[PDB]
Amino acid sequence: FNSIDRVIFRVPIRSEYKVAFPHLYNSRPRSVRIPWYNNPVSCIIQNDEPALFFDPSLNPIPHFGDFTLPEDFAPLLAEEEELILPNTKDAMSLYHSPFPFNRTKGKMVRAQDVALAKKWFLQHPDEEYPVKVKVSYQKLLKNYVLNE
Amino acid sequence: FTQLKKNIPKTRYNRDYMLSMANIPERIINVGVIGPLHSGKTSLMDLLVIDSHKRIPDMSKNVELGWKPLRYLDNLKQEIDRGLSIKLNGSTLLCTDLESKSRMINFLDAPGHVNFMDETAVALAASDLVLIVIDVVEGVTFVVEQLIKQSIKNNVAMCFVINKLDRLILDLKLPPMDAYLKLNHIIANINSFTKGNVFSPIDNNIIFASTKLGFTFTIKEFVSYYYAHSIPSSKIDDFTTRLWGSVYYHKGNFRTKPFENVEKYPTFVEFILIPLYKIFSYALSMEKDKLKNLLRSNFRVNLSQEALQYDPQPFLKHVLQLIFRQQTGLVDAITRCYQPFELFDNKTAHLSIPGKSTPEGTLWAHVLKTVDYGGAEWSLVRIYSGLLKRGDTVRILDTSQSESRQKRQLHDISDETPSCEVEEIGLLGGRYVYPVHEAHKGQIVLIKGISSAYIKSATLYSVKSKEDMKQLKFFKPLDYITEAVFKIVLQPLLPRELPKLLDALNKISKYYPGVIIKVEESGEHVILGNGELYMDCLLYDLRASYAKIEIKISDPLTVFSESCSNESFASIGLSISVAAEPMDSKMIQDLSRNTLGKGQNCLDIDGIMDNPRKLSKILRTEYGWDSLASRNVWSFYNGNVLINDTLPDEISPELLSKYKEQIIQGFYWAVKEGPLAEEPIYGVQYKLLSISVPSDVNIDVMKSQIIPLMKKACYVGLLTAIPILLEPIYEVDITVHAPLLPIVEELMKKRRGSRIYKTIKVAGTPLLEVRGQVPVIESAGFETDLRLSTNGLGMCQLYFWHKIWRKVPGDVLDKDAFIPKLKPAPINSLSRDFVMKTRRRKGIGPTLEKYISAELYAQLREN
Ligand SMILES: Nc1nc2c(ncn2[C@@H]2O[C@H](COP(=O)(O)OP(=O)(O)OP(=O)(O)O)[C@@H](O)[C@H]2O)c(=O)[nH]1
Ligand SMILES: [Mg+2]
Repeated sequence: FNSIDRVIFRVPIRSEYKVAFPHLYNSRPRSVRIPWYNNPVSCIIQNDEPALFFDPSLNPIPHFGDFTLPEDFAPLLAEEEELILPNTKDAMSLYHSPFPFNRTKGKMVRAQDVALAKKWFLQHPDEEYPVKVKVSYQKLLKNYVLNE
Repeated sequence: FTQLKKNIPKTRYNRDYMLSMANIPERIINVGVIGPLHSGKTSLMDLLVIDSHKRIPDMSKNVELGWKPLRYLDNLKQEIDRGLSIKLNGSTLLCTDLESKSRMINFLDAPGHVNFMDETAVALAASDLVLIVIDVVEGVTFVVEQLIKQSIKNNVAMCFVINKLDRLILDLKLPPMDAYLKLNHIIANINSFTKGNVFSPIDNNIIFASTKLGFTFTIKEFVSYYYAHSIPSSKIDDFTTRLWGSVYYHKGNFRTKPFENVEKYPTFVEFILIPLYKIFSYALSMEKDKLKNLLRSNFRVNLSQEALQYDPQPFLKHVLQLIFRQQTGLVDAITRCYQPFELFDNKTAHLSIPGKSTPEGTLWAHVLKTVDYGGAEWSLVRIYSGLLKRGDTVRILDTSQSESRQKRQLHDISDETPSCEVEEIGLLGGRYVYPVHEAHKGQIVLIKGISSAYIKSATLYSVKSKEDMKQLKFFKPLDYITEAVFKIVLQPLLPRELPKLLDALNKISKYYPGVIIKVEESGEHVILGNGELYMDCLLYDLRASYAKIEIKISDPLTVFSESCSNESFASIGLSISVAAEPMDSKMIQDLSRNTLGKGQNCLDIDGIMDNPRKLSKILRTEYGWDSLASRNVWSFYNGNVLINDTLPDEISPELLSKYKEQIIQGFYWAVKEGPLAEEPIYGVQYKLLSISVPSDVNIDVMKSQIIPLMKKACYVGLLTAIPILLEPIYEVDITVHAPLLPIVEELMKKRRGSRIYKTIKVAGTPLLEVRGQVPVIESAGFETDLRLSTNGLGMCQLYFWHKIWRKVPGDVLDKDAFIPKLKPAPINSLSRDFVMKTRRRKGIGPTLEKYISAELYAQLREN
């Protein structure tokens, strides 16, 4: 057997490393599920103050007639003036919601529909989206100091 | 006969038409889709696969509505559970540009994870043009930075698709003006790495996309759909070129600076972005009655009645797919941005040797990769000459022997030993393989009969004439971008079933090209991969498929490199004397980059001995070598040089010439297996001081003694110095939200020898991008630490394509090193611990005593 005289010990293999890399980290049992590796770091801004706006949380972006066309030429949707309808913010928040609340059989989103949804996952802080944004920072910044 | 072909989905176009394209070599384009992890390339091929096929069996679930992607190219069970491309897949499709000319274009979908870099290296070796898919949010990160450089490094054309545009509108909720600024900064960074070539939307170089919502477009495509029929046919070309940059439009005019009293919106945001932003906004937020009219009035888009019932996200992917239609702007960018004349001749020279085109009768092909489909082994092969007929017995030569066979070919200018029969020829379809009778020049296909005469890659050809056989060239073995540094040793649980493990290990050596698997002469078998994911994936394949046995493996380990940190003493039948000193720091890097010198005054390492005049010039001018040493260089090997520092009136240079080849061969054996723990030597400058020339013997036996003695001679030179142990260093690319940087730093301190280097703010996003390096031995579970510590708001990947070797802390000859038996060794003992433990696996501390006679060893101890 590979004795203690052969093995190089440098870091302890935490229990979470076995649910992440089963076959590599000596999980052994054949009947262990190989899991979803990860998902791209999501940055969904539900800025909460009306048009779209640059959120102050975001880093800045570095920077900032010889030929003519008909005078009536216009972009594709210049006829419609407003980029943002009154219920766009709610529809976008509803778009990022989970399986139950994100679906409508084609009907228009209403400010009441998101209000009940927002109250719902606020009352269940175990899943969904209440941990996201500032809540996660408060939880994660403290929970690391408490563990170590 | 149809056989099992009855199940493959039919293509809207007749496949026989597509096959007819291959008759004209100028009508085939080999495109490989590459990019960082989870950028969109697997979901991008979905579009093309869907647009090319009439109906997909076993579908009709949430994929039809777009709730979950149809991972058509990621079919392996491990690929489905993990959610990422693992092995290179592809699809041969007939595509048409905006000028109605059609091509057969061979797509290869490469994995984005850093661990599978060996796969994209196969794609780069196969592709003529590469589609680099990048996530808008992360932008031009290190992984795409090295992909740009690596594409330019090879000879592949490039067009950029900048994916996940939905993130800006919905996730970041950026306004169109600020959104365009982000898109411009991304393109800005692209050009900083593309050297002379300028990439821009108006040059059909850059494609926009949101593969999740089913659309990829280009400015040319956009104007062709909804603006071309509103302006004079002559003005269309001038109009597109004004849709990017500081160009503003008002009531029919174009001026560089903004109009004083109108909204100061450039053309791109006014004619493209704000249309996009408000077909996003209106689809999610506007009444279906008013919306259906706008789509009909502005886009000539009719909304079916069932569509008005769709859930929002399926509705969004539906309307967008109605507008942007079959990615044709993408295929235009590919066909326009190629120009084969310059590249193909250059690409073939780099993948092999420079020379004259092969005779049109002789068959010549690049078998790139071994992959198993339906259990049986296949071979990804791209044809360069001749015509591949089914059943044509063909001669296969493993790319390892290519170096030996090419010089032996030139020797024969001053019968082939391996051959076999090709049984089947197939095209890639992602989820299927389409059987084909013949492969034409420029096709990349699947081959079945040839996978038993090579391990990792080979060179296919047919003899044809006797005199054409003096002309052909052999493909150089591929340059997998990263070196294998993750070391795992394993043994079967029951020793009787070890042959079953041996046969399965051979299959992984074929299936995983990045892996390096060897058995040490002492006993157990080692697996060399690049990262945790690479190892965990091959083990499952080894455990749950190819062997199906209980296996026992070790903790994560590494391959070390041993070198010196001082010049050493001279020191010394016959005997020879060499001294070793550390190589120049700048020179070590350059050789790690396979180039010697800098500033357009450099020589590629492959022909470094072949060009003696420039070698001497560059060595003296660029590195500062004195006159005599520059000419006297003999060999280069894995970051080490063997120079000739003997005096001409001690051994005649005539006598030294005949023995010089054996002296090199001994220098080679020493660098392969160093003294302390038999690890490869790195970054050492071996000066050959003097040798003995005893006469009165036969040269053939004398030549046999110099090699082993020169091997042993090099060992004392490194041991007489200050011999050190060098360990590889993983580099780490962390993308993490900005206020979450503290947990990154603390986790970084807990890992030894791990520090943060450059820290770049990602523009327009809250997340920061931090580049760092971590020792490979201390890298175990670091990615999994960071993800859970950050709840997913942090993420990192570890690569080793730069070849960083640091000194393992502490002295390594120090016998009195406290090494705990149950807890990790203290810092000052790491060198001694690592070398002794590595030695125990190899067998049998390390000292100079064994190599020097006891009397001479005593005389040196007193002096
Ligand atoms: N917002 C958005 N998300 C996308 C888009 N395309 C893909 N995704 C998401 O990102 C994940 C990546 O999908 P893939 O196409 O398999 O990415 P990939 O580059 O092939 O993955 P690797 O090859 O392992 O790097 C998917 O599961 C989607 O959920 C896109 O266009 N927009
Ligand atoms: Mg994938």
